[PDB]
Order: sequence, then C-alpha cells, then structure tokens
Amino acid sequence: PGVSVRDVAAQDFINAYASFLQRQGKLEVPGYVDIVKTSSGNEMPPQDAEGWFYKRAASVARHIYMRKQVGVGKLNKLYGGAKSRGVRPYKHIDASGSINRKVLQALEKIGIVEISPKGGRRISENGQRDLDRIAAQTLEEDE
Amino acid sequence: VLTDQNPIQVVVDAITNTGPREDTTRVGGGGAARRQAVDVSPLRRVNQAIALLTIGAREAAFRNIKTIAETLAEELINAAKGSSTSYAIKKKDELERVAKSNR
Amino acid sequence: GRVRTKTVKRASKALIERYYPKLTLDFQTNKRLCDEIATIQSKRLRNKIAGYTTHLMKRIQ
Amino acid sequence: ENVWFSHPRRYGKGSRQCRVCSSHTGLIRKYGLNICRQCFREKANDIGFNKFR
Amino acid sequence: LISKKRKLVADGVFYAELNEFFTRELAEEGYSGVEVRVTPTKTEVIIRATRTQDVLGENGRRINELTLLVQKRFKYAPGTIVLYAERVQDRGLSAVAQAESMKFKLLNGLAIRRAAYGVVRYVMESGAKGCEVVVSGKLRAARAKAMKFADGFLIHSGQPVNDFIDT
Amino acid sequence: IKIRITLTSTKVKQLENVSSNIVKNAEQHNLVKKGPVRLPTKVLKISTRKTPNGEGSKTWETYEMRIHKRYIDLEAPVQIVKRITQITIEPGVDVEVVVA
Amino acid sequence: KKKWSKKSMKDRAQHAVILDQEKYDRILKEVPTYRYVSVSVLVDRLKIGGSLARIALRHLEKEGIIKPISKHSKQAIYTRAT
Amino acid sequence: AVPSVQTFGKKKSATAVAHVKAGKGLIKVNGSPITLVEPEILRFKVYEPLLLVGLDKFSNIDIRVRVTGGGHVSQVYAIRQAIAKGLVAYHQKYVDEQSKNELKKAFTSYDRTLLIADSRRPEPKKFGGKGARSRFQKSYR
Amino acid sequence: SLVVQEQGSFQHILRLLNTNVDGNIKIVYALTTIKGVGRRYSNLVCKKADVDLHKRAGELTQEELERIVQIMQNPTHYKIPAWFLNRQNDITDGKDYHTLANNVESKLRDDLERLKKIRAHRGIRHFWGLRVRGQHTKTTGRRRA
RNA sequence: UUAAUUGCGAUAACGAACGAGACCUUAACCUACUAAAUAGUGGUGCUAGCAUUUGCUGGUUAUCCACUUCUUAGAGGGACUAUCGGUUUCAAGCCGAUGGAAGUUUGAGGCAAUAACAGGUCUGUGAUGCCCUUAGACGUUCUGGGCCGCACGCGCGCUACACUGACGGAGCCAGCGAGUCUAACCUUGGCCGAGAGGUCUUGGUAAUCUUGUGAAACUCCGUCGUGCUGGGGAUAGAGCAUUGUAAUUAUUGCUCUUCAACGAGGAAUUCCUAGUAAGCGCAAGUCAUCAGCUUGCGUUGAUUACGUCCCUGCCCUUUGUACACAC
Repeated sequence: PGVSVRDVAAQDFINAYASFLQRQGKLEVPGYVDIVKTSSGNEMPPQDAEGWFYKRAASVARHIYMRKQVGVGKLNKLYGGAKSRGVRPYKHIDASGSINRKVLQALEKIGIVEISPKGGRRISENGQRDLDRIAAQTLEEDE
Repeated sequence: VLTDQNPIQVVVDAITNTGPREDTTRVGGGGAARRQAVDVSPLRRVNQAIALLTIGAREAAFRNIKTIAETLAEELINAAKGSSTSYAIKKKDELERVAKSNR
Repeated sequence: GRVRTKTVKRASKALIERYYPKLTLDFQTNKRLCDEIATIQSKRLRNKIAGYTTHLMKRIQ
Repeated sequence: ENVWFSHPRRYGKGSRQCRVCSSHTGLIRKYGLNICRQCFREKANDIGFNKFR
Repeated sequence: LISKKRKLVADGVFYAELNEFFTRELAEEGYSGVEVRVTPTKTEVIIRATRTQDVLGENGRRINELTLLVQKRFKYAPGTIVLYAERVQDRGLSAVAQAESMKFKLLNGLAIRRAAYGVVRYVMESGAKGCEVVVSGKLRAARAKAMKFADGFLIHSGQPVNDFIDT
Repeated sequence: IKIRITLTSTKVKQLENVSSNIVKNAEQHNLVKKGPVRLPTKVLKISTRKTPNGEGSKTWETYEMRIHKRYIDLEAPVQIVKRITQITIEPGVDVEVVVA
Repeated sequence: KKKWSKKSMKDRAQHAVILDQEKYDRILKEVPTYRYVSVSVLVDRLKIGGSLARIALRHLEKEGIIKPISKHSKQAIYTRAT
Repeated sequence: AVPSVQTFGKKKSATAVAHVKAGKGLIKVNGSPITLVEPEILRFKVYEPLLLVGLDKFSNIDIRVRVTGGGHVSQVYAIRQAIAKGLVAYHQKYVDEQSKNELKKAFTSYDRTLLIADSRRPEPKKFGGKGARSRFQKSYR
Repeated sequence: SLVVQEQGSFQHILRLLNTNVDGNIKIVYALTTIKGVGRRYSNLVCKKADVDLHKRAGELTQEELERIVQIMQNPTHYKIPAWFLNRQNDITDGKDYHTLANNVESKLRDDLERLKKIRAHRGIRHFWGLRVRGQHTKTTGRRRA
C-alpha cells in the first residue's frame, strides 16, 4: 500500500526498530554506556542497562525522518527535561551532548543519517528505505 | 467487573442514595452559637452527594496501597446498595441526625 | 445596567423633534440615517442613539 | 598620579551613570536608554513612550 | 549600524536632550517647543519662540552659535544640522509660554494675585475654552499652601485631555 | 536594481500617506511593483514603579510605544532613481533607500 | 516544641519477596475465585508484596485463567475468566 | 482544477486548516492517520465528527489538517473543529442543503463547539498578584 | 511466566563492609545502607559485577557478594571512572580513594581536625557549631541546642 | 431604577460645570477591500522512500504559475441588549425565552473631580530655603572589611510531607519578548568532555538568524511499593569548570558521597465567581556571574454563589450629641 513511518504509532515503531537493532548489533556500542546519566538533570542512569542505545537511535532516526535538519544541541533540548534543583523550583536542563553525538555519528556509520547542507544532519537515502521497510513490517506483525 | 449491572445506573442511584434530605444552618443571631434545621434543594442534594463520594474515596486512598480507581469503585458500589461502611453514607447519617436533633 | 446617559437621551428627543418620518420604525434602516443627520464621532455612540430613537419611535406609535 | 583612578570600573554599576543626572542605583539600560527610572517618568512623553493600557 | 528599535529610542532621547537644552538656554526668549525633522544628510530643527528676533540675535550670531553648540555636543559634521526660528502662533494658548512668563513675573517681584489672574485673562481672551494655574509653596507664611486660579471648564479624564489640554 | 523603500515611524497616519504617496507615484507611469508589506508592530514596553520613593502600595506602570514598519519594493532602471529619490518626507517617518 | 500530630504507622506485616512453594499452591487455587482481580486485590487478601503481584498478574494473564478486560497504565483490571 | 475547499479552527490559541478536496476517504493530521492522536483518551473526541451522522458522507472526501499552537487538548479541539467545518465546506461548495442543513443542524444539536469556536481567551495579568483576579498575600502585625 | 521458587538460600539479613545490610529489598538499593555508598555507586558496583539487578539482597549467591565487596574496596582497579569516587585527590598522597562505612566518618573528622589545627575559617566555625558554607543564620538554624 | 445624583419623575427653583459616563488601547469576529518569498498556501518542473494497480509520505529558490482560508497589518463593517412573552405610574428599567464571534456598562486596563494627610522622599534630580561643614575637610579618591555577622521574635516566598506518587524510557504541543559596530550581544552548525563547560565556525541591526524558543506541567510503556522507603534534599566532605583585578564568611554551574526535620499542621488568618482559582514552565527588569523576587506571557484547568449586612468597612437621608487635634 502506502504505509510509512508516519503511518505507525510511536511506541510500537521505536520498540520494533529497537528490536531490529538488538538482534544484530551492527551500529556500535560505546564504552561508557553503563555510566552515563543522559543529562545533568536526570538523577539516575537508565534502567535498560543492556540496551537504551539502539532505543535512542531508533527514536533519533524516527525524529530525523519527519524533519530535515537538526543539531546536537537540538537533540539535547528535545531529550532534556526538568531538573529538581533541591528546594529550588524545577528548571529545564539540556541532555548529555556526548550521548547524542555518539548516537548521531553511529547513525552515520551504518548509513541511516548523514550531514546536510545549511548545517545539521538529514535522513539517508539508504536510511529512508530501511526505515520505511520497518513500518511495513510493524503493521503486519499485528496483522 | 464487580456488581455486574450498568455502571452508569450504579452511579446515578448512588448519588440519589447519598444526597442529604435535611440539613442544619447557622442562626446564631446574637448569642454565642445555635443551630437550626432546614431543607436541601435537589441541586444541592446532587452537589453534596458528588462531593461526599469524591472526598471519601480520596481520603481512603491517602497513604494506602489501594489505588484511587478501586477506592472510588468501592465507595460508589457500597453507597449504591446503601451499606454503612460508606464514608458518604455515614456522613449523610450525621447531617440528618444533627438536623433531626436540632429540629 | 442599561440606563441610557442623558447625552443620548436628549439628542434622541431632539432628533424626533424635527424628523418624525425620517426615523423609521426599524433600527437598522434609520441607524445610518442618524449618522447622516448628526455629527457623531463614535460608532458606538450613534449605535446607542439610534437604539433609543428606534425604541422611542416604537413607543410613540 | 596613577593611583587616583586605578580601579577598573567597566563591569558594574560604577561603570554606568545616567545621561541626565548621573544617578546611581536604579537605571533603565533596556534598549540602551541609560536613564534612571524616576526622571524617566518625568520625560516619558518626550521619547515617544505613551500609556494606552 | 543601529537597529530600528534603538534608533527611534535614540532620536527621542535626542529630542529630549535638545528640548531641555533649548528650554534652559532660551528661557528668556519665550521658547515654546521644537520639531525635529530628519532627512538624509541634512536635518532641520525648527525652534518655536515669541522673541524670534532675539532668538537669532545680533545679525544671527546667536543662532549660528546655537547651531555650533549642538554641533560639538551631538558629534555631527559641518553643514549637517541647521537651526531654524519659527514664530509661535496662538501664543495665548501655549502653556509653556505662560509658565515661563509667570516665572519671570514672580522672579521680578510682581504680585502673585495680579500675575496669576492677569495671565489667565490673557489666555481666554486669545480664544481658549478654559485654563487653570496652580501656585504652591510657602506663600505669606512658612507652612506651604496651594492656590488655584481658574475660569471656564476643564475636563480631567479620558483621551481628550491628552489630545486637547497642554500642561 | 532592486530599490526597496523602508519606512519606520510611531505615527500610523503620517506613515500611511507617505506609503500612499509612494504607491501613487508608483502606479503612475508604469512601475510594476509590490505593494505595502505589513510587518508586525514592534511594541516596546518598559514597566516601572510609579513611586519615586519606596513607600506606597505596589502600583506598576507600562510606557509602551508602537513601531509600524512597511517596505515598498520597486523594480525599474535608473529612469526612476532620479524620480523616486525625491523624498516625500513628513515629520516623524524616515526613509532608507536600499538597492539589491 | 509541640507538634499537635500523631507519629505512628501501624505494624508492617512484611511478607513474601521471593515466591515460595507453600504459597505457590495457594495462588494457583485461590485467585481463580476472584470476580475482580488486580494488583491491590491480592496485596490485601492474599497478602503479597510489591514485586510479586506484577509477576503473578503477568503469570496467569500469559498462562491461563484471568483475562485482560482492561490492562493499562497503573491499573491491570482482570476478571474471573472461566 | 480538482474539487477542494478550505476551512479553519481555533480552541484557545491553536489553528487548524482542513484542505478538504475530492479523494478516496483519507483523514490525516500532520501526515499521520486520524487514529493516531496523542491524548489517546480524546481520540473519540476527535473521532466525533466522523460518527455523529455516519461514515457514508466521508467516503468521497479527504481531509488534510495541519495544526499549530496550543496544548495537546487544544490541538485536539482544533482538529475536531476543523474537520467539522471541513465537512460542511465540502457540502458548501458541491452538495445540496438537505445534505448540508441536516449535517449543519445535527452537529450543533449535539454540541455548539463543533462549528462555533470558544470565545473565552486568557485575560491579562494585573500587578499585585500571580494572576488577574489573584493577589499577593497581605498581612498586618 | 517469570516465576521461580525458593529452596532456603534466602538470608533475611546481610553484613558487608562491617555494617548491617538488610535483605528483602533489591540489591541495587540494599547496598545504600553502607556509609559512603549511594544509589549511583551501588548501581555501578552491581552493573560491573553482573549480579542480575532484579534480585533481592537475600536471594544472592555468596560468590557474587565477595565480587561486589572487592569492587567496594578497590573501585579504580575494576575500570570505574576516576570521577565516580567521593574522595578524589587525597590531601595526604593524591591517589583517587573511596572511603567506606567506617572510613567515611573517620576521615571526615581528620579533615576537620586538620582544618581546625591550621586555624582556618572553616575549622574554627566547625568547632563553634555554626554554618561553614556562608548561609544566613539570623532566621535559620535555630533548633540546634 | 441604575455599577454610578446613572435616568424616569417630583419639585423655590432655573440654567449649568467637574467626576462618572462618553473616550483611548488590548483581547475576541470578518472566507468582504488593499496587499505580501522578511508570513504562508496550492499548483507546474527536478528529486527520494514505500507499493507499484490508481496512491501516500517527503526533500527542493531561481523550477516557475495561481491564491490570501490560516500568518500579519491599514482603511472599514459588526453589538444597539435586537424580537417576542411576562413584570412595572404600565415610565425609567428588570427578568425569561426568541441571532450571534461576542447580551455580568462584550471581557480586561488606561485616564480618573473638590478638599485633605501636619502620609513617603532633602539617599533621583546641576530643583531646593535654612543649619552644619570646606584642606590632619563632613568633598572626591586608594586599600581591606562591613551592610550576609545570631541568644532569639515576626512578614512575604520556594521544596515537600509519596500512589491522582517517585524514578527510567518514549510521544512530546505554546505565547509575550530580547539580541553586536567600531562593539564584542543572541548564538545556529561540526568536534572534544559523564556533566558543567571548552573548541573551530556560521546567521542576525531582525516576522527574516538565535527560534517551530521541539519549555514544563502533561500522556503511553516499564522499575518500585504504603516502607522517615526508590518520599523529601536541609546539612556537610572531596573533586571538576565558568564570571572577574580579586571569590576565603563555599558567586554560580557540574560529579560523587553524608540523607536531618517534615507522616495534612494548634489558636488565628490571606486570596478568589471564570479560562477565573489552582497546578505548570517561559520571556523581560535588576545582570560581568548569581532567582526561591518582581513585571508580563502562554499551557492544563475544578468544586462552589447569582445572595446577605451576621462579622469587617463604604455611600445617602433622618435622628441625638457635654466631640471639633473631630469615639
């Protein structure tokens, strides 16, 4: 038919793309996966432990598909959140820049996101076709 | 799932069974205090009935393992069948008895 | 409250003083006619002046 | 001498003064006005600043 | 160079600085107001006053001096700003002129009652619909009391007071 | 040559007729052009206490000023930059001729 | 100073943290009689701690008896499926 | 020149434009199908204009809606208002009144908010309090 | 179903690093009782020890607690970041250390006494009992004596 | 009767003036006008992915064409309670139903009369009378402290006292507003670092670039469990950076660790009638750096009145007074 990444729910697609990233870990595995806190606002490291890197990669790649150009600061602002500064009220805090940098470069190594003009990154031509093929799969898994 | 009738029917009969019919009012006028019983309008009966059910389940869910979902369900079901364990039913008894004594 | 100010009250009576047939028994038709007759600097003011005038046009009937 | 005014006033309230009375404390540096607030009220309707709402 | 928001804030400050300088210097000349007209390269600043002959003064040296005075203050270039001198119309309806005139009468030693009622009579005989002057301070004693001389009617609230009344 | 007439002022009426005069000079002769583009008004707002001292109930103020910006886009050779350059300037509004 | 408030909880009856055998026969023969079952129901009547109902509620849902009438955010409503 | 109409809608500050042209029955918002809302509870609230009258009138139209502004519920209220006005607009350039007038009567017979936008808007904050009516805590002694 | 039975190896209480470690709770949080170990450090120790995070303290094989214990007393040897320690660049030697249950409190007294003996501002205020980080004390810190 | 000495009307009073009202701004409406790559929309070309069967989702300023519904405005329109049915000398008007975007003077503000305080300010003023003072000056300036100092008592505020929760993942939507020239601001993007932050550059004098400010509260998956506990983060110890000539009685930011009171708060008391309260964050002001403050903006959005003078106060009239600095 005409299904695509926009013809799918967010939770199912990200888990499905995480599923089709753990089974063969082609992308990468950074050495400091188990010690990052994802931000200076978050108080605890992610409880996914073994994964959480292809889960972010799945979310980042899906975010790239619907947009044209982003940046590491843009990912930091999007993936950040409120920080409990003790008795002081909450405040928005950007995410960890190194984590999004490693994910973004990792997506470049496989061939799913590459650099774009006017700055920033952009979904890859091989990246667009495989990501769309994911959507054709996750819909028919429930069917 | 529990008490298998139409839940909307259960809601409407519960509020009609926990709405106070008589109530007391301030009449202190001049002299420390003093109560005096009056009646309750149908609109106030519904408003009081809803308020009593909400506060009862909210208080019973305070520092308790039971979630507000089952606490609301238990409060409405018990008030629907007119049992004494309901917070709203007990409160209706208090207001009616107070008004009856100060009649 | 909808109590009309004396400014719109006196002017409306003066309008009917010399213009019986001009102010028709309807509001919209003579609302612009009041503007053509009197120098009114506010659209709101002439709207209320015509409203009282039309109401007075109905009462005299 | 070289000790009269050796202190570096370029990063604080002592580095900025009003163009009318050179008054300290509260000033209006917004849009580069560099005027203190209380005489700004007196000369408000000279710069084009009016009050409708 | 300068953004539009800062540019228009600066020219109003330029107007404020120029107006106060003229008020403090040409106070005895019956100064009323100023219009700051800007045009590319050359700009003209029209000065309104009653004693326009003294405003220019002695062949025009004073007005040339005033042009040279604002020259060095505002950091312009030779021939960029020219000072004009336009006679004030309806001098009886300019509160700035009457306020200065009352100040000189009080400074000279003229009676407050005669001066205050003299100026208000001059105002409405010029074609005004109302005027009001307030004199406050230590008069006739140490304790300060305010005096109010008025005639006619004066609206006090709304848009029209700013549109009509000059204070 | 992409002459653009930029007008900024605080008085809407005086800026309107300047654009009207510029656009009326434009629609004369031939001068195919683009009409007045209505940029959003820049509303400055400085909020200040009314009290010069510190005593008194908290009563704030707001001294606002509106800037109306409209640009006029022309397109013609030198035979109108001998003609458009004749500024129709009223007190207040200003003009900045920008080509390309 | 003075507080004008009470300071006491009750008596914490701490119970199973790891599922045992003598109550494994209990659960398999006692929850299929629950007209309404959820996380809190067997916490009170069956006296089960925190991280055992969620496994037990996942236990029978995947295996047998009770069925997903409405399993959702922070509320797993199941019936006496028969 | 293919058949098409356009509308608009607001809730508090959002906007939603429905370019309802002639199609095979595609209802999409920001490139996603209508079944993917976000509150997942007001999905039937945006499903409303689909189900008051029936799906037969929706079989020859495709409503494409782009939304900007407001909260998640405000976006939902923008979508339902836009598609409801989009349906009448398609009936207000091609189809007869009996199709439209009972369409446009039944929509308001259930709720006026489907076509008529909410007139209430946020009120400006006044000095002396965190909000318009609210004031700071004053005390004596 | 992820249901398993118990045979009797569960111990209701533990004792690591000369302190009481209560069971009945997850291992990542049952190790927070040790004076000088928090939620993040306990998570790091458990992660590198491969102790199946979703495991109660009692339901832990003894061969894994020693591996956890050895990481506690020598974190830098087991690839732990140098920036994940409480005592960094010690004033005595400079090697990155990590104080433990009894070391956390004892080492705290030594540095205050070192501060006190040198007659520094922080040392004297610590002896006095007032704030040492510059907080206001006019309206705060009252119910202390 | 009205929010209103606002009107009907009565009448030794007539004619009037100020205030109120009127007026101005803003928030709402305009598929009617003027328009517009510094805002967009649709279409024609170039081009990508899925299915190819007919399509869907996209990218693309020199690929051009057409339009102004949404985006901004300028000139204007619209709202007067319109009609009907009741109530009223049957007048002012009031109430209910009969259009609307708007029927509590459409909502909210601005402006805001006479008289007065023996109200606040000589520490805003190169506005100030008088007194003190003017060279070991009470002037200016330099260096270091101080305004933060705590036995204690009060007033505004921020965190909470956990399941309508906390934590970890995802979805993840706004508005107001600001921003560098002979300076060094807002900073996009790439690289380095767990982070703070650093680094090489880019865009912007501004609807154009920061920025679609991808904000938070919010929702869906999981972790947890009724546990002074995964609630809560005061109190401290160590380390890493930023701002400055200088940070020591830590400016602030980041990391680890220590994990105290607090289990809904007593006499008493504060604010509030709709997008309002409340919850939530953002911008601006002070600013080299520092928000728990203030001024504005938007997000989610209740219950409860449509009344009273009982308490605390106000306006008019009658009445009484040994009060006049006036209970």
